[PDB]
Amino acid sequence: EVGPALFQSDMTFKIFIDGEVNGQKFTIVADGSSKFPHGDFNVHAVCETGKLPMSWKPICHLIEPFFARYPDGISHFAQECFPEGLSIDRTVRFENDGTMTSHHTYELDDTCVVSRITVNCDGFQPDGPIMRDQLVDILPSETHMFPHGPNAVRQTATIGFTTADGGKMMGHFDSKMTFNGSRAIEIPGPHFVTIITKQTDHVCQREVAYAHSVPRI
Repeated sequence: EVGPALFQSDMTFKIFIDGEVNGQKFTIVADGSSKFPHGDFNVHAVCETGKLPMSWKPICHLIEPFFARYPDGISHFAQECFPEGLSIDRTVRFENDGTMTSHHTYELDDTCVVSRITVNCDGFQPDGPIMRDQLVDILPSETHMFPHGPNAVRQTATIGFTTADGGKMMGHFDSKMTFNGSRAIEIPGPHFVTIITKQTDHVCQREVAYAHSVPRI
């Protein structure tokens, strides 16, 4: 069995992130589970050191597109990529601040999706809210997913973070997901994924994610 058939039960996941911010290495390990039907799920993450050398808020999207809830009419690319797995190359660019670039690899190990991520967070401003841990809230996002050739998709978004003094920081998210196998895969048509996020040296994070389309003219 392949694709979403591998996703018809309760599942777990593991994430290993090898990072740096402004040349300071960090590493994060996180785990969680996603009940079927998938869509509303938690992750628990922790870093090696006592105090992550950046805000935890920007880490939110590094710590599971295959666990988004999809209606029947929209193909669920990330689920279709299994068992062979997928890659993600991604950039999130903060206005007036740094850029985080990541490469991700996901594998399925029975009912556990294991992810390996390297991420470079460069150019972050030491007097800014991310380096000063002054982001308080991760705001809901409407991501947009498009076809990108016969074996990939591209997902763009803006992610908003409220700051301690009532402002906002906007991160510009651009992400390519790529199938690591050779078989044919149904590439979904353009659509949106709504992602609502709530985050609490360690962190709990809840996400609610669901696919939808909008009327055409």
